[PDB]
This record gives sequence, C-alpha cells and structure tokens, in this order.
Amino acid sequence: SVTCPGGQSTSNSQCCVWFDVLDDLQTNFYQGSKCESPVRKILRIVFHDAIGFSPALTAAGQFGGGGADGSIIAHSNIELAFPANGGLTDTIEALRAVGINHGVSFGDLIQFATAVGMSNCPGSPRLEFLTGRSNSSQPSPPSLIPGPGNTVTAILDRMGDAGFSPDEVVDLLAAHSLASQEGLNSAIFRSPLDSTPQVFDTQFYIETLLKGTTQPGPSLGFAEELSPFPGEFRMRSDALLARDSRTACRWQSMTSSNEVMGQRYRAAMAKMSVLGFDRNALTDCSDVIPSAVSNNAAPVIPGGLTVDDIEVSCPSEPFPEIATASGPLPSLAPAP
Ligand code: HEM
Ligand SMILES: *[C@@H]1O[C@H](CO)[C@@H](O[C@@H]2O[C@H](CO)[C@@H](O)[C@H](O)[C@H]2NC(C)=O)[C@H](O)[C@H]1NC(C)=O
Ligand SMILES: [Ca+2]
Ligand SMILES: [Ca+2]
Ligand SMILES: [K+]
Repeated sequence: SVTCPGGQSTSNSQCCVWFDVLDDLQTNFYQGSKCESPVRKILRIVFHDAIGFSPALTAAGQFGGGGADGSIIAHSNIELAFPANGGLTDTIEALRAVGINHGVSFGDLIQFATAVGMSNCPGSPRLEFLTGRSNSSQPSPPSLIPGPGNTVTAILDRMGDAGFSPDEVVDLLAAHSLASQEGLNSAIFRSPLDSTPQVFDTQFYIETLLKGTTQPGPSLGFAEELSPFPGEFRMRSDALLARDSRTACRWQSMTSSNEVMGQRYRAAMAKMSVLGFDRNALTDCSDVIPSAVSNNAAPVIPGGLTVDDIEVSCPSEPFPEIATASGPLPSLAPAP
C-alpha cells in the first residue's frame, strides 16, 4: 500500500523505518552484504535470545523469560556470562548501537538482522519479519540453553518445553549449514560444520551422517567427535541427533532437497521469532526482506565417499539416492 520516504512501497507505515535499518546493516554490520562471521554470530544470538523462555518455570511460579525480547542485548551483562553465550560480545555491541541509533526495539532488531543476514547467503529462503515487540525485558533465567555435551533426551526436553517438537528441533538445525566453531577447539578456529559454510544447503545433514574417521585438530575440544575429512568440525549433539531413533528419520529426509529443508526451516524460525509474544499483535513487514541468490548445486556426498560411508540411522526409509563426487577427500579452509 503506503510509500516510504525512499520511494519503496510497503503494507504498513510501521515498515518504513526498517528500510533505514536495512541500509545500515548491509553497509556496515555485514560489510557490504557479505555472508560471513557477522551472519553466523547473529544466528547464534536469535536462538539464544528466543530460547530463554520456559513455560515449566512460569507454571512453577517463577519468571520464565520473555523469549524473543532482545534481553540478550538489554541485559547482556547478565546473559553473556552464561556458558553457551561466549564469543558474542562484539556482535551484541555492534547491534546495540544500531538499535539505539534507529530507535527500534532490540527484540525486533535481532529478528530483522537474522532475516537480512540470511539473505546475503546463497540458497536461503525469505524469512518472515514481524515488528512491534516491546523493548522492555527482564534477564533470561540461567540454564535454558541446550549445550553441545547434552544428551538427545535433555535437548528434546528443553526444546519441547519452549514449544518445539523433535522434528522442529531437526529443522532448526539447518542453520548449522552456515556455521563454524570458534570456542570448542580454538586450535582450529572457524573450522566449518559442513563443506559449504557460505551456502544454505543440505550438506550439513549429509556430512554429519558420514562415518567419523578424522581428528581435524591437534587434540579434541569440548564435545568434539571425529569428523569425515580434514578441516570439518563435528560436535557431539549434532552427531547424536543424526543417529538417535527419535530424530534420525527427519534428519535423513533433510538430506536431498534444499527446497524442502528451506521451507521447514522458515516455518520453524517463524515460530521461534514470536516465543513470548502474540504474533497477532505484531505488524508484518516481510516485504522489506530481499531475496537471496539461488543455489543451483545438487546435494552431494563429497570427496569420493559413497552411501557405504553413511551410517544410515532411519530404519524405515531407504537413504536418498544422492550424487557422489570423483575426488580425493577435501580439507576444509576456515569459514570466512
Ligand atoms: C540443539 C541445539 C543446538 C546446539 C547444542 C548448538 C551448539 C552450537 C555450538 C557448540 C556451536 C559452536 C559455537 C562456537 O564455539 O563458536 C554452534 C554454532 C552455531 N550454531 Fe548452533 N547449536 C544449536 C542450535 C542452533 C540453532 C537453533 C541455531 C540458529 C537458528 C544455531 C546456529 C548456529 C550458528 C549459525 C553457528 C555458527 C557460529 C559461527 O560460525 O560463528 N545453532 N552451535
Ligand atoms: C530499549 O531499551 C534499552 C534498555 O533500556 C535502551 O537502551 C539504552 O538507551 C540509551 C539511550 O537511547 C543508551 O544510552 C543506553 O546505553 C542503552 N542501554 C542499554 C543497556 O543498551 C534503548 O534505548 C531502548 N530502545 C528504545 C527504542 O526505546
Ligand atoms: Ca531473550
Ligand atoms: Ca552449507
Ligand atoms: K516444500
């Protein structure tokens, strides 16, 4: 409907300020619309901000957390002391300055920066963006963040409390297709979790299913498992979720279609974005989100490996017929 000062047209007047936030984030935060570390860090922040929400705690008479309320920024002094929130300070401070300079709430800003960041990464879907989340928050309670050494039962329970089914947990983990680690094993800083850290694709689901044969660094870091080729890092929670009977068939169905994986992820992220809010009280400004370049590569089992190297864990569905590559094993360079 409406036309914003820069000539773009939008649904509601409430969407116009986001065209300014968009320009600042692309030019500055993302250094010229790049899909590099700032995007990967923001993806950890949206999850850690939203998951501080617990109905079980509320039911027991305690404060359960406000969900996607920007509390990780507003109360960064409390929240970045939590063990799973390390390596985020510089990104939280960069976001704080954009929030304050544009007059937007921190909770909306984190959702927006996640949608805009993913648009710089090829193969990504257009995430929904809603605005109107209140800027006031209280610190998230401790212990509501799943860690890499937790069992599958522990993760599924914490995530189930928040509101996610076992399938949606698997769906949410498609974000590890654009990921690396920096704090589990600093000796192999920014070692990627899949062979394409800059392409939102299916490779993460394929490669975590491959037999662990390689130790990529001098020693094994915290919650580190043997990976399928040099340079790739494999964390325990991911290796176990790929193989556990409760999640193994969803993990397997995510391996052959980037279109299927992107739509399931988009739906799971839209649910995570309103944890603590009523989406019917928010204004939809999804039209402000730009498209990503398309990924035209087909899913592959890398470096000469075959289906014989996949530890097929879904007893009921045959493993998808995926393409093979004629090559030596790759050695992965650090993610950018
Ligand atoms: C079962 C829950 C999950 C666990 C246990 C988990 C654990 C981890 C760990 C240990 C790292 C490495 C952090 C570091 O040392 O630098 C990581 C990275 C990452 N995770 Fe997850 N994660 C989970 C869910 C998610 C979700 C739901 C998202 C977001 C939608 C997400 C997005 C990312 C991204 C993008 C990175 C890469 C950060 C970077 O490269 O700097 N993770 N995750
Ligand atoms: C959202 O609430 C936060 C927390 O009160 C506000 O952040 C402060 O803003 C002032 C002035 O704008 C800054 O000097 C402080 O440094 C900020 N504090 C923190 C912890 O970041 C923020 O301004 C509020 N946003 C809006 C749009 O009202
Ligand atoms: Ca929060
Ligand atoms: Ca990838
Ligand atoms: K679909």
